Amino acid sequence: SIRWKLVSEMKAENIKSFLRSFTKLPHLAGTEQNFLLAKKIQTQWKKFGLDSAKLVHYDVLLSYPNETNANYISIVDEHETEIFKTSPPPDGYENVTNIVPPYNAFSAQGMPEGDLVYVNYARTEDFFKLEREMGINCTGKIVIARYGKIFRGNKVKNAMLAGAIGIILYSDPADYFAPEVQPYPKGWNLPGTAAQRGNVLNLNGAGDPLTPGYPAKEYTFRLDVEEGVGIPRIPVHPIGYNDAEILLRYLGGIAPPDKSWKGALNVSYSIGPGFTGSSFRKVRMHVYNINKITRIYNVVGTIRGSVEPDRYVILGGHRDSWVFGAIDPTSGVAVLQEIARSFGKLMSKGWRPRRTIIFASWDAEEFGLLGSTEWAEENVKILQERSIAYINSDSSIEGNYTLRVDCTPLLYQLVYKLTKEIPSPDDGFESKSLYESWLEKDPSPENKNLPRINKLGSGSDFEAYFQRLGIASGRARYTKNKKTDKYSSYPVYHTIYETFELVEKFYDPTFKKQLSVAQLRGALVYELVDSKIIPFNIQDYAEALKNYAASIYNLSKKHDQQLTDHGVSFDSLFSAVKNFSEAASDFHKRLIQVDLNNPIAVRMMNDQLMLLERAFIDPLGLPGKLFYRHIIFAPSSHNKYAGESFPGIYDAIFDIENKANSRLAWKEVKKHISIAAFTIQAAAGTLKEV
Amino acid sequence: SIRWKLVSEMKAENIKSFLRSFTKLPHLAGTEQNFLLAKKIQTQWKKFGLDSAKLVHYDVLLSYPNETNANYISIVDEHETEIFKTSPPPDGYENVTNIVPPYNAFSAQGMPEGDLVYVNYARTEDFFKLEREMGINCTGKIVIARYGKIFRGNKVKNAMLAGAIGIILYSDPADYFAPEVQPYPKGWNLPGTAAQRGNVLNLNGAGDPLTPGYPAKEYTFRLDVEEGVGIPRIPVHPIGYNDAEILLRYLGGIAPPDKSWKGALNVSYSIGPGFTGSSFRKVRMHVYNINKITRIYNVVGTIRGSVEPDRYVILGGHRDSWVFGAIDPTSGVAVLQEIARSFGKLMSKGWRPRRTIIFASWDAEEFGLLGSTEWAEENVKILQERSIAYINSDSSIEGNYTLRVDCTPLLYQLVYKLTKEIPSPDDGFESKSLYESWLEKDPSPENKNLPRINKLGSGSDFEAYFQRLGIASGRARYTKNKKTDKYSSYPVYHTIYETFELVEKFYDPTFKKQLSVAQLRGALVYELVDSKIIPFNIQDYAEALKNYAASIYNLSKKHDQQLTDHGVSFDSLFSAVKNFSEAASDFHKRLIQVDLNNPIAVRMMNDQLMLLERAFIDPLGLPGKLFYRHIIFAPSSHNKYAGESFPGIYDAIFDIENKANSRLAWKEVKKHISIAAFTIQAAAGTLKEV
Ligand SMILES: *[C@@H]1O[C@H](CO)[C@@H](O[C@@H]2O[C@H](CO)[C@@H](O)[C@H](O)[C@H]2NC(C)=O)[C@H](O)[C@H]1NC(C)=O
Ligand SMILES: *[C@@H]1O[C@H](CO)[C@@H](O[C@@H]2O[C@H](CO)[C@@H](O)[C@H](O)[C@H]2NC(C)=O)[C@H](O)[C@H]1NC(C)=O
Ligand SMILES: N[C@@H](CCP(=O)(O)C[C@@H](CCC(=O)O)C(=O)O)C(=O)O
Ligand SMILES: N[C@@H](CCP(=O)(O)C[C@@H](CCC(=O)O)C(=O)O)C(=O)O
Ligand SMILES: *[C@@H]1O[C@H](CO)[C@@H](O)[C@H](O)[C@H]1NC(C)=O
Ligand SMILES: *[C@@H]1O[C@H](CO)[C@@H](O)[C@H](O)[C@H]1NC(C)=O
Ligand SMILES: *[C@@H]1O[C@H](CO)[C@@H](O)[C@H](O)[C@H]1NC(C)=O
Ligand SMILES: *[C@@H]1O[C@H](CO)[C@@H](O)[C@H](O)[C@H]1NC(C)=O
Ligand SMILES: *[C@@H]1O[C@H](CO)[C@@H](O)[C@H](O)[C@H]1NC(C)=O
Ligand SMILES: *[C@@H]1O[C@H](CO)[C@@H](O)[C@H](O)[C@H]1NC(C)=O
Ligand SMILES: [Ca+2]
Ligand SMILES: [Ca+2]
Ligand SMILES: [Cl-]
Ligand SMILES: [Cl-]
Ligand SMILES: [Zn+2]
Ligand SMILES: [Zn+2]
Ligand SMILES: [Zn+2]
Ligand SMILES: [Zn+2]
Repeated sequence: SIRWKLVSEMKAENIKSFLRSFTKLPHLAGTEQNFLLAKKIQTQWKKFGLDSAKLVHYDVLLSYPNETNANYISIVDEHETEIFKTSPPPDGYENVTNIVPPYNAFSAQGMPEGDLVYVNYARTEDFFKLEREMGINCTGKIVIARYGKIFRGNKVKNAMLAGAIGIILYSDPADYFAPEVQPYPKGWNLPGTAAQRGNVLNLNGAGDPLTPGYPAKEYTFRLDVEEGVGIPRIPVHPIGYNDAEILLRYLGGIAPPDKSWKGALNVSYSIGPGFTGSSFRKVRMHVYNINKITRIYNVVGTIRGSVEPDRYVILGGHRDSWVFGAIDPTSGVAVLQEIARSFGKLMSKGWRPRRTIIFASWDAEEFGLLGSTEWAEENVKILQERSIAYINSDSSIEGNYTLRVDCTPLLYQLVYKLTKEIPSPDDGFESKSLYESWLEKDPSPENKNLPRINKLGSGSDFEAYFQRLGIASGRARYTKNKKTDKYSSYPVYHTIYETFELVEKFYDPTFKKQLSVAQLRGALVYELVDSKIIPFNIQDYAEALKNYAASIYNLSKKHDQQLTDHGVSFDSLFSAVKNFSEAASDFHKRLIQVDLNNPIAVRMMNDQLMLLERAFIDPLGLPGKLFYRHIIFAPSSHNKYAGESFPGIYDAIFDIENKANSRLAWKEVKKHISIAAFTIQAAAGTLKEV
Repeated sequence: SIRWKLVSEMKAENIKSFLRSFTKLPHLAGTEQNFLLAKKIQTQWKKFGLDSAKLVHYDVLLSYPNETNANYISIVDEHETEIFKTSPPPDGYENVTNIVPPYNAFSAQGMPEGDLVYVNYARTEDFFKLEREMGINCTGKIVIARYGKIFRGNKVKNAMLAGAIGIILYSDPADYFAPEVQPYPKGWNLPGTAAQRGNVLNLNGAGDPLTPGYPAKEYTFRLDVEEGVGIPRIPVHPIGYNDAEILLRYLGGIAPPDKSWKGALNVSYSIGPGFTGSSFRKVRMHVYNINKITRIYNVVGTIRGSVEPDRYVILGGHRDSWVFGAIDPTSGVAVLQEIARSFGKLMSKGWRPRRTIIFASWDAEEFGLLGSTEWAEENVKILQERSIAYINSDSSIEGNYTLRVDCTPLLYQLVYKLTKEIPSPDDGFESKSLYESWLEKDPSPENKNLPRINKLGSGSDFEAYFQRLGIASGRARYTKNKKTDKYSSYPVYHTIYETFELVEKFYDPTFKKQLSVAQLRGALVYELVDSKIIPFNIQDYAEALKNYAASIYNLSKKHDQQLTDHGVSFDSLFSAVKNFSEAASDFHKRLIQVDLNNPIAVRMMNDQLMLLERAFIDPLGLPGKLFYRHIIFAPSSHNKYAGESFPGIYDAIFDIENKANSRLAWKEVKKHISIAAFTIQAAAGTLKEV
């Protein structure tokens, strides 16, 4: 088959060669090297035989350290004397000059000074525990939080809400140092001198902070920088664990409340505020990063469909990194090139797809999904009426245990089908499929005989396509074993030590695991773009809605008396879900009857398949979040990396027992139950024959 | 042709018989008689042979007088003694019991007392003149305004902003008494005892006040009534001119400022506050209408398409009236029945349309477009992806001089084409077409060789379809001669005197003018639903955008120094308009080349024609107005009946010289210029081939 030709043409050695070629120098967004990498990708797509390959630019707010006013944290004594201050490229890269020092992009500027408080992971539950159980008031304090568990911008939002005047982020070995592995370069663990870069915005889907809603073109209106969406109002800076140990060692005050607050350093993990047993009197931060409008460049290419050129499947991945980014994103950049090359080989033998493929290399993803979101804002009118699906191509290889897939229920069946026809790259599975190894290693909690597929929140460039525009989206990559590996992300994430050599020595020396991910991403694009009937299954969406309705109802049971007292009922939601299940079953019964030789009959049913995900989009958005529009899924308000189901109801019920005004609070729950019931009923209505 | 069979089957005598049958009794929304009229329309559509005809209900907030606490206005002396108080069915209707007394639906309740001020038509410019030129402060006053010029809800919003505590509305003979015509029943003029009913909400497109965004179903969340959208916060009541003359006669204070403030009554038109020359000391209002959730019923029917059943042309008109409503809306109800009957006659000979026709009889239009807007909110997901156009069928006969058409530029060419093939009903034009008489009587200001077509604002049930959803819309009716007839609406508008006998004796005894309107509305539906290529012209939209851009730029010239000082430029708007004109020309050049025997080629271009109007819809809405989403048109903020072009820019520049903060004000102008330029460029992008 053509799909087998596409998959079998892809080669591990080619992914390895692309990865080495793209990882020799840092390629930070807005810098000359990441522009040169765009032009290189463009040249390659033209050689492969794509119909077009263009650079598409935007001018967006970025953030960088000031070379002549360096950031630091210090400890001062009562006489204002600095007692301590926080502070080469990896082997082989000694001549690389322009590695950006560690910083958190979009931190406020300032020099706050105060007592230090340790706040664990700075999650919502950690600040609840501090205030409600531990007697700690963070107002006016500098807080120190360990990285991990949730997106760092959520930590900063939480510290702002708790009244902190600054937040120090650090990498604790409990979370970034795998047991019995040596630090880089001898092993793949994080050294104590390395800090994790990353932005600390709270954009909620907005894209460029200065141009929410509209693409950042040269004529475009810009908000004043002080009103930029999502920009934090306190300083934020990241440090490695050698420096963190010095800051934590003499913290006094209360003992850590339980073992879940204690990391792995040889310190007490006492909470503060203040020091004991030391010259250590106050902590200071000094953070002076600069925000500036900077040009970014997406590469956008196409293969135009031969039958339905006005229908799109998008394969997009980011190219910008914090330093070399050999895993994030460049492993995905290398995969995207190998998929485009393979589609080019098909074209060289006369094939053309039924629908149009759009290939995209996004810029400034690490600064808030900026390039992919600005392009979605520019092209929203054609994208929302014509797109079948978005397949991401970020990091392919964050661990070497098994596959991880996150996607809409519409795509579950296609994912399972395609993984059965891709050889497993895993040791011990040499005559078995990827589906077989994935099922053995990560069975789904809700059905032991299927592999786990996760919900979509945010974290990568599919966000605007799925959460704002309602385009079916999916992602797949290799990952760690969650039952034995307790570290967050991977140890060297967003450090200088994400090098080609790390990937080849420690993650995937044969490049077979990366190859399996390229084969799956490419095969998904192929089936979505070439199949006469779009390969979605809406009965799988109906089953998912039944599970999500049971989950949100279960989370309401502990408030049963309040539900009765305030007249709150989930009956309309369960009725809408029942009606959707009936409509989805009836739709599939009619779909198998379609006359495949009648092009308008086929197109009308394909439009229903394409527009189903769109029915879940509410133009009014979610509360406070104009740009999260999907009623079934949104990024969690507590952790943008995680997807939450029925987000409007979930947020309305969360911590409701502590709301000041219970009558108002329960009316908000009733509002969002009503919106969810309407939206699912409306979606069911789009499937009806008459 | 089939179109000629549709048009020629329609008969004046049938429109007359329908109108007589629907106008014997009042048919106020939410009352038993208007439900009985729905079931009658349903029975008729089934007899005609429609595929379906269903009642679709919603429970929405309506407003009615309290039978046991009647409304009134009084004049009291300084001893609190009532000196004056404001206060049968038409001939032939003496036994009709349930005529609703005059009131303004959704008025606040209250009994304010104070000095009286005359505020002319209570337009924005009248309140500017009062405050800025005449030295009058309306704070704490009862104001009296004449009806006319603008929607009455705008008068009430303006009086609230000026600080009034109540507003009396009245019909001045200057505006509702045509010269040398006798009052009803001897002629068609307004008697001095009659008052005009009508709602006084400021909904801005929201629909039911309690359920903005979502259809008002039985499970639906409802706002608390005190938070209902658009509900005024002062009492409002309407009176006839015999009563108004008594209230105006002894007003003292300043003389009317110029003749444009003087109506036709034998009173001075002095402004107040206060009385002179009289026992007349203070005015009181007493208004106690009740707001209550009430069931309403739309009738929705279909003829399913034979080729593209998933594409819709909607023909909708309201059925509810204030009293008998023989003009508004029942002349349009009679027309809609005659069009449905004629389509049924086509079906009886074996015809079926290419696309689907949706017929709708809307309820509660007179209470804020409620039935049509709730149905749009219920069906938004299918409507926005599948609708070709909306054709209204409200009043057909508001005067007897010539045609009036209001529609999107997409429909100009079709309107002109069809009017050339409909016989003119006008005396003296017996061998000429309707186009010929319309052109002679109402030439367009921008092209003397075409009839005038107006922009769409609000005022009838097309509003949500066009302004919220971006579905091409049009309306047509017979109207008065504006160059000789200076009265607003028609004299008996919204009174008990809108009777069948009024229409037959004074407006259109032969029913030929009503017939010509039925023929045009039906022919528009037919061509939109049956033509292989949707009959829109996008180069006419390009020309319209050039005119609107020149108009908004011209309105900015008096601020030229401020444009320079604040760095405001219209360059991006003119560049987007140029790019749209090029894209529209290129689209039409490709459209004539389409292979008409290739169904997917045809469908792809029809999708571009259908989705063009949608490209102008911004889900973020206009400032303060979530439900007006069209960037090119919106109802005027000063008069919802009028359409305004580039509404976001217009409102940003309006009265800008009086804004407190000029830097902020000009930044808002720049924002809305940027949004308009983006939106037109995005719309141009939807026409591109690649
Ligand atoms: C699911 O579909 C059913 C059947 O159409 C809807 O049930 C109606 O519910 C209303 C109250 O909302 C009752 O007045 C009707 O009598 C019901 N008809 C039946 C049971 O045949 C139900 O409303 C739909 N669910 C939603 C959320 O729209
Ligand atoms: C209309 O189309 C033109 C041509 O594509 C656009 O012109 C570009 O304008 C930008 C500044 O916005 C310049 O950087 C380019 O050099 C222009 N290219 C030309 C003139 O070939 C113009 O931006 C479009 N208008 C809008 C509103 O998008
Ligand atoms: N592991 C995460 C993050 C991958 P990422 O590319 O590194 C994204 C980047 C920006 C996110 C944002 O601004 O919203 C960040 O998390 O710092 C995932 O896969 O989902
Ligand atoms: N002459 C006007 C009004 C016709 P209408 O049907 O009477 C509408 C009705 C309700 C309007 C509203 O609530 O927005 C009103 O104006 O009071 C027109 O044609 O456009
Ligand atoms: C960088 O810091 C130096 C020293 O404070 C300052 O003079 C300079 O203005 C800064 N650069 C920017 C772009 O703010
Ligand atoms: C938090 O501490 C600050 C100290 O300035 C104080 O204003 C506030 O009342 C305290 N709140 C709680 C819950 O202790
Ligand atoms: C890669 O897999 C090998 C073999 O199972 C294992 O020893 C190594 O730890 C894995 N690497 C990482 C980075 O997990
Ligand atoms: C009508 O007015 C009477 C007299 O004030 C009052 O008792 C009654 O409650 C009113 N009806 C409603 C529905 O408010
Ligand atoms: C309007 O009159 C009221 C009288 O109470 C007063 O509060 C306000 O200052 C006056 N404003 C103007 C512009 O005269
Ligand atoms: C109807 O037309 C006749 C003949 O021109 C005219 O005398 C009469 O005033 C018109 N009626 C109205 C209501 O305008
Ligand atoms: Ca933007
Ligand atoms: Ca509603
Ligand atoms: Cl990915
Ligand atoms: Cl109309
Ligand atoms: Zn990253
Ligand atoms: Zn990434
Ligand atoms: Zn009316
Ligand atoms: Zn009407």
